[PDB]
Amino acid sequence: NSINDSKILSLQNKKNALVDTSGYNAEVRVGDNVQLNTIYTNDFKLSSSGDKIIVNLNNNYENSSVSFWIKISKDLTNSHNEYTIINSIEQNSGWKLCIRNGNIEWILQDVNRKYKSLIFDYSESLSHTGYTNKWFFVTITNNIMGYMKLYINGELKQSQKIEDLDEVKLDKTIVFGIDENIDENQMLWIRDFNIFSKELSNEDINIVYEGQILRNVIKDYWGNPLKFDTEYYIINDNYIDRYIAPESNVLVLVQYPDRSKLYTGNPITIKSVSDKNPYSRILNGDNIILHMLYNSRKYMIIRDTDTIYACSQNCVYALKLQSNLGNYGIGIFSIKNIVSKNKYCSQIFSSFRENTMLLADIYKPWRASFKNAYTPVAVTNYETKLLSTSSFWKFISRDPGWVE
Repeated sequence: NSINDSKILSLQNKKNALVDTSGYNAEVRVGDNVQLNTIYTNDFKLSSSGDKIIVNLNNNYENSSVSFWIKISKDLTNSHNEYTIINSIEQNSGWKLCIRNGNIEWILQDVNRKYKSLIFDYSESLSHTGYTNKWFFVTITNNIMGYMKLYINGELKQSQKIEDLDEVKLDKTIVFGIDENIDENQMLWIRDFNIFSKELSNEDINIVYEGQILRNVIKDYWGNPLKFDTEYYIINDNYIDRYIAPESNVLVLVQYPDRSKLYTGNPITIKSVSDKNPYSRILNGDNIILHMLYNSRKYMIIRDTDTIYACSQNCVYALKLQSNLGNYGIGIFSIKNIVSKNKYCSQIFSSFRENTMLLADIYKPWRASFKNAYTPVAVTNYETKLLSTSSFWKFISRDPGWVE
């Protein structure tokens, strides 16, 4: 509403050139070697050295803010060096965003090279519980009272008044890129860069966050849109260092022979029931099928027709592989992102003979023995466990951002 009314710059991909649609006609020159629109429509990649995008605006303590998504690759966020990725200081005054040792910080320097800044530790020390190589929304607001805030995914992460600091004068130009000499491994993505001529409020910022994330598109581990025909290592949120493996005619979550990694286990490709374009986006409420690659052949993951016990009232079925591919209802699932400002994961559902949900825990998936196992199962009355993390599933895809 009155949010879009204040956009003075808005980098979006139209034909096949990144341009300004704010309506203020800013000059946007993109380096021929820059990959635009590969993950999300209005994203671009800061890859090679001296690879940049130049923005020349038009003439036009104050009210205004900036937003944009950013995704930094493990190696680049691993480095010790400070990388000024977004520069807007022509002489010695202005603003510029930069990243240095797993942190992202917003700097504001006056005409006498003095500054002020808000910083954020997007990497919980590279903990799988952090944002390394994961799309996270940023937002910087500045108002007249001198207060300037830094929000992440719509949450205030830092307040601060522009105190000890002389005069600052913005610059008609803005440069994206890492002029320093980098390597492949060192890469980051940015999408939906926007600038408002007004201090956005917490309540406004979340709205922008809610329409840019794309609720109906299922996301993979990195926050990228999930895709059909793409290989993914599926992990349940409670057992991050376990993988889905067949075992004895019954899928179970097995201990990772080496945690230090991430890409371990039996890769699972997702197929479309209503069959459509090969690597197209998987949407909320879409019928899918799950093929697993194990023993030089593909298998269709299905719901065990017999409960885990010797039913139509609170039953737990195991998961089996099915030699015969094809559109078999018993193998039809659904995935719906979970609303979580901190992690990208989904809930899988099945409605074959009854409405089941997938979650993982300790069971005795076998009738033969008193054998224990951490296995994935389908319940029938998930109204209860609809909020348990044992129902959250993450999809790890080989990502250029995370190399090992």
